[PDB]
Amino acid sequence: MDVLYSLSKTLKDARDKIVEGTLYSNVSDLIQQFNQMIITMNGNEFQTGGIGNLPIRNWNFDFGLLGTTLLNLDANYVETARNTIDYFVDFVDNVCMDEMVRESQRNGIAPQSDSLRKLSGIKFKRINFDNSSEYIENWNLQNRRQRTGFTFHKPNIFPYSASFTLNRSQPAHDNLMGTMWLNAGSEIQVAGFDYSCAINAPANIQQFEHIVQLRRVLTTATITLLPDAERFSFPRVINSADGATTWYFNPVILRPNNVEVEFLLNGQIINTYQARFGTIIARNFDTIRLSFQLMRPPNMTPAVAALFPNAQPFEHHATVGLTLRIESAVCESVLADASKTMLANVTSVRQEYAIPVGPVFPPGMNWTDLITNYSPSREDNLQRVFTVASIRSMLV
Amino acid sequence: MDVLYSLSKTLKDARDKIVEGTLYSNVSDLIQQFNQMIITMNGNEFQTGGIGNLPIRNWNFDFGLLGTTLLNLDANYVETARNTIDYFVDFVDNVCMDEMVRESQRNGIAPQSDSLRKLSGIKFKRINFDNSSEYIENWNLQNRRQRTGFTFHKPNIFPYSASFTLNRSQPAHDNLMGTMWLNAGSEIQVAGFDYSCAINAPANIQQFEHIVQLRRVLTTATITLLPDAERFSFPRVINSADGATTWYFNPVILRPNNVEVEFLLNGQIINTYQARFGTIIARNFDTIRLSFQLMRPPNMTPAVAALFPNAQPFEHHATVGLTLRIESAVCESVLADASKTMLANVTSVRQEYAIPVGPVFPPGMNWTDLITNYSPSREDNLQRVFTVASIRSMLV
Amino acid sequence: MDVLYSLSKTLKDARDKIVEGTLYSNVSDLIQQFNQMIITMNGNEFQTGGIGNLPIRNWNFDFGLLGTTLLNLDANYVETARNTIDYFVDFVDNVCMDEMVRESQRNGIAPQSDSLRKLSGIKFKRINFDNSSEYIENWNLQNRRQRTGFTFHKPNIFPYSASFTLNRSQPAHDNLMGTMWLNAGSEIQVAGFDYSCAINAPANIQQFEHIVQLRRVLTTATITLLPDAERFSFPRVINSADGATTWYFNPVILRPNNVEVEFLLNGQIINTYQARFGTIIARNFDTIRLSFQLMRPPNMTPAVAALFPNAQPFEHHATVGLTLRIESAVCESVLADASKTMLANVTSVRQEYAIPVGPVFPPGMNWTDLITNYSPSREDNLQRVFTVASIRSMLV
Amino acid sequence: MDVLYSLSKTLKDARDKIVEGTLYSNVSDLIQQFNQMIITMNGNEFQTGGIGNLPIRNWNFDFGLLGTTLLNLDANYVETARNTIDYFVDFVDNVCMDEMVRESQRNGIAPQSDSLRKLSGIKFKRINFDNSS
Amino acid sequence: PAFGMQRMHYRNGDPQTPFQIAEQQIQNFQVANWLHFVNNNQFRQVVIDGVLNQVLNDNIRNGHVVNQLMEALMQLSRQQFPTMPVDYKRSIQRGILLLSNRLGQLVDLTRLLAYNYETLMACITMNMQHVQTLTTEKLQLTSVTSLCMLIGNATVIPSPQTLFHYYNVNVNFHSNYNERINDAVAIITAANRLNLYQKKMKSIVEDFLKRLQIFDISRVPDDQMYRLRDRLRLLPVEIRRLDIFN
Ligand SMILES: [Zn+2]
Ligand SMILES: [Zn+2]
Ligand SMILES: [Zn+2]
Ligand SMILES: [Zn+2]
Repeated sequence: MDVLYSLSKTLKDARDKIVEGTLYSNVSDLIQQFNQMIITMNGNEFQTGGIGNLPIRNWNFDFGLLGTTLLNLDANYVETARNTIDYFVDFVDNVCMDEMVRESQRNGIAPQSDSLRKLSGIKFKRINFDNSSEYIENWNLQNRRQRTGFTFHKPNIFPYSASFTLNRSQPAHDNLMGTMWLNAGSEIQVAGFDYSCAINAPANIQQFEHIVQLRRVLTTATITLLPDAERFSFPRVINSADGATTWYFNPVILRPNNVEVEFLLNGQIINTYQARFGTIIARNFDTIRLSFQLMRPPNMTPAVAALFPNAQPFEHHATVGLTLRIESAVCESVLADASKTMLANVTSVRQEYAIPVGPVFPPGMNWTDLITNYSPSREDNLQRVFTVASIRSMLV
Repeated sequence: MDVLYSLSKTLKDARDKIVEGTLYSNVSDLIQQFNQMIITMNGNEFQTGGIGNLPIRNWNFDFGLLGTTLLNLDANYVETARNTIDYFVDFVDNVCMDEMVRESQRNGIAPQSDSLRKLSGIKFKRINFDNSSEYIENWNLQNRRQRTGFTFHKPNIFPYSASFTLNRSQPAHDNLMGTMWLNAGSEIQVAGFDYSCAINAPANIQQFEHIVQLRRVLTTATITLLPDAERFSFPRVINSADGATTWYFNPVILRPNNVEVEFLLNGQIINTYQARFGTIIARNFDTIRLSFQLMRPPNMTPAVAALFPNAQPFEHHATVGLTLRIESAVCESVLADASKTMLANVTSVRQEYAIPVGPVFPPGMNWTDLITNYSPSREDNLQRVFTVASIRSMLV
Repeated sequence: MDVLYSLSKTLKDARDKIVEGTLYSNVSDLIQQFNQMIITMNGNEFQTGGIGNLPIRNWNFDFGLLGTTLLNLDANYVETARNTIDYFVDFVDNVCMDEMVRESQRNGIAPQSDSLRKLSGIKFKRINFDNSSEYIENWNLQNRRQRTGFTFHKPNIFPYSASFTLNRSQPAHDNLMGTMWLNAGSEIQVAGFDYSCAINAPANIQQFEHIVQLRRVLTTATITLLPDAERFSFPRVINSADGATTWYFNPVILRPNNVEVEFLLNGQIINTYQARFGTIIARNFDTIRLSFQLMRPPNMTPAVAALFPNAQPFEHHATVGLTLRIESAVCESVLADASKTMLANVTSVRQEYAIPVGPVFPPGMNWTDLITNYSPSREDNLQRVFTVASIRSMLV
Repeated sequence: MDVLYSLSKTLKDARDKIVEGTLYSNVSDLIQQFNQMIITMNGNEFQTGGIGNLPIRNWNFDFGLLGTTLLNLDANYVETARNTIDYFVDFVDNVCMDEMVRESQRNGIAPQSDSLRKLSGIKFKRINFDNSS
Repeated sequence: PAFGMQRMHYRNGDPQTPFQIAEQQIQNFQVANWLHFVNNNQFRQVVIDGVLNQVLNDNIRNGHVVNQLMEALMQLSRQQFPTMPVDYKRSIQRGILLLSNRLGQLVDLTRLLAYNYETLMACITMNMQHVQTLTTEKLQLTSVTSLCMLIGNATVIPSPQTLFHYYNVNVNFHSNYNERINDAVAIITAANRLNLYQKKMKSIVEDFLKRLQIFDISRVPDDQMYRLRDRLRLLPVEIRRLDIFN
């Protein structure tokens, strides 16, 4: 992985720096690294593809070194370098694609393609140089077992789930108390509804709780907490829990009461935020507990009092809400997020070449299924393919 | 463009690396590149033009070389380098501003300012060194006709449009069937409404289809798809298509049925997602087809059955929705996005100096007009100005 | 491509110029180029054809050179050359066929076959010499991103479309107003019909408009505009817009009135011709807007007055027509045309070897679908295959 | 006209034949003709006129000769040749456009623009070569 | 050493010469192009007036390729020679320039050599067959240095009388060769058709080789003598001698 990244990095630096007219002093070290790459790869045969519709491709390396003396680079130098770089970039892209489409339940972090397994030999370690990218840096740190940290803008940590819980219900679905939520991506909208508006609730307060267990521990997380959940604040015909029938929801939004957002690690309260909205920081957590209360207004204007009668029918249903958006976070594991394209790249490569479903990932690399059952083998394979995809993105 | 970018890059490296106390070995190559730039620019007279309110400015280069004598850089060295760097940064910023405010219909990719046209002469090719920025990389790839790639977080690919289509309508607008949508930036919210709730539909199914044609091909796209469209889920009073009258919309949100999101390229189906929500990947597409259905619930609780009668009047109107956000994508063309500031920089420079409207861009640098009519000439000019803006942002 | 073109060009020049009895001074440079080709190809192994029914062929080169000191070529010299020429021509034809049947979505301009990919290596660049054909010239300019255009006699720019639009209609289809057009190749025949002959129209004038949006900009185009559409000048039984019924058209041809042709580029009026018939020049355009009018003759002879009554039934339907033929044009992109055989050659090669449908082109190389969705990737692949076909037609 | 045609023909032949890797024997006569054109044009000032909205343009020719002494043409050679060829092609296109927009009632076969009238002098006859179109 | 490349570990019997490996392993266009020419500058075969002739590449004949050589070695004069001691490097580069700065003289020398070769080759009547001979002519590279460093601009071409004498000697040798072949074949065929089974064709072949005037017959290997006998037995008899024998 480090040798493949070094190949890609050398090729990227050659493309960016070996340009007509530039001083040779701008590239001398780069030229030496490029020549080391050529020497190390010379006389080696590689094969890629042979899986799905990915074509079999053979690669033989017989290239000369760059040894010309110049003060400034000219067109001849750049054309020679360009020919060599084009061949090497094609080889690296094919190796990356071959590795991205493969997986194993055992040793999923280890190389899977024969080309990358061959690149893991000692004789190729000479190619290795600067490893500065976040993904390769995390790879090296993990191989050393230090903390690795991936920073995510809007991490895709919550599998999609639009669900509800009815704590009080009956077949007519006209006197319901419960919660409905959408946990999607970095976002959580939750709403506790009571059709009676806590008319008979002790102290005229109805308590709602929502526990969301993250599949991985998040750290240094910036969270936006807003009082209302816009997704559960309009009239809605919802299906029955078993699908037999449909019930009606006619929200009237009351501000949530006694809001407590707890960020827990191993069941222990790491962060607690009471009646606090806007930007908050969760420094280290694996679970979120949103506890909020529907409090019946002690004093109502006639228009308000008309909405909440003493008994059924309950035409307007009192709803309190909460919206929790993870703007940014850090995770030791790899995740999809709004800013990066690694999941997109892997999925595109697997779809384009019609890669059959393997024993590790779900069909089509569906992120919801993958994150729902984010097993250690899945995590290893995902980190491998994401690192390969980041390596490929440097060139392609 | 490569010479201008190299000037800006050398100046940025000088600002970052020529610091008090630094080892000369940390700056030796940088000092050589900077002195090469001084030699190349010396004796050349430049003029940045008087288009709009931009002052006409004359630039003369008669600078001495930076020293090579100190083992560690001291304060005197840094001050002299600061003087030279300040003059060069002023020149480069003025050249970038002069280039940004100009446009051409015939050759929009070619330099328009006289200073950048002069810098395209061969005598300045010596200044050229590392081209590692994404925009300059894409510029060089484009000049060689190679596959270009710009990565966008929330690409601004949809021109703003809040519109509706009534497939069934009548003068009093009490039995309406149709669709209303907002296409804004990276987001598409669509909602199909039936006032009769598909009571007389062939199978109690009302089919809605929304086709969005992207002005450019997007690849490696991560897309969040959510069932509901919160924007079309509250009561509204809406102008008639001709503005002669206003009609009433009183949505009640039903779950969309048989949701099929198709990502099409050249009219061919590239990606298909049926009843899938959350994060999906569209690897290569230029058109989105969202098909959904309002299905009458076969079984209704008394309240739900009360909402939907057998005949008019229809007080509650059954609405199904869909939200489609493009979190990230890759495009061969330049676009405005939520992360980069190129469009903002170009627009700010044009407004600050009261640039008269040109023959290429809309008369505000307005993005909706620009992306609606994204012609090849507009794309060439926009790539030029965005590359120059990225060059300027390195220094300003 | 330039190496393949140079191979084909060298072989063509060898066939033409290496003839019995010719002065050695007539062929000295050609003999040098031919010997360079033999030298470069000697010792190289090539493989062509593993796609469709194109058989796998293996090519080896161990040919001798040609003499260089005689004064006149004799039968012995030509006999020595002919065997090598035949083998090389067969190899070039097979390489061209291998490249013609291949396509890709990522880099369609880049070589796809293994043979042409190998010929892209630096060592074969020595074979490259005079690139004088139109297609190779455009290839080379387009690689450098210079303004270059292909000249077409009767360009095939309009996808086949025989359609009609009714602006006035009703179920019986006895009083219709609208337009019917054929868009085919370089030809637009349009006809506006009014069944009432504009009896109740304001000023007794009925206006018809037809807009044709070309998929590529045509420049320096010669157009023949005639005032009648012979295609829509005879009785027709025409399906309804949904195929539920057939209506009757019984034209009587009146001359078109206020004929205006507007050739537009990016919505801007470039050329305008009013009441002009014969040859006109459209210098640069992507859209053709034809506006014409049916005017009632204020004075009618008894037969003419009998044709058009004051009210229904309308048995003779007044029709005005226009015919627009693009005789020749220039387009920056490749197109099929009445003179070249590139499309025919590519289609023939693909059909003869049962090439499976790829992801870029439509099945069977259908030109109507290809020009309906002429995307940049399709344009790249089409330019590649058309250049290869032109190279192949130099020898076959 | 024959001098203008020969300039255009030399430039087209240079663009088609001066390609990276080609044998010098493929371009020897072309290189000689190109250098003859450079020598004849050097030191001469031209002005393409401002008839209509055609911009007034000034052209100065001070160019080095295309090199000999290469067995195969390399990238540096092609780059230098392309710079010179681009400037010459721009000049030729502008001269052709300036001539295409002018007319006289009498002697309308003769050159109308100043650039083509200047090119009709004896000193530019050296540029003239194959007139095959 | 100029390009800082690791010294070639060349293996005898390799199908590629050292220059053929270097052409692939050297990226510089000047040196690589010169190496390519040197690798592919073998003789070309062409029959003129029924005589097989070994002819040179046209770039040798006009002397143009010397420019490429010059170009290549000019590049070698600009190279760093990374690890070489600087005085030795300077000496090598100044020698490279000694040869480089004689570009015009070397072009003239190449054209003169090629012209003299072609003019004297016009006078050859027997096929110029290319075979690797048992013994060689030893060419001192110091004599090559003398020729390269001392050639002026005085053209010297073969005299017409020299050409005629060379052509006459070649024609005489060729005609004598053919006539002695005819005599040997005639006598061998006559002896066989006269059933002279005790006749030794070895004596006939030795007389033939002696009349060729350029063979010391005592040093002809026996296998070659018997092969000569076998090949002479297969030739048909010349018409005049055969008619006399009939
Ligand atoms: Zn229920
Ligand atoms: Zn309406
Ligand atoms: Zn964001
Ligand atoms: Zn109809």
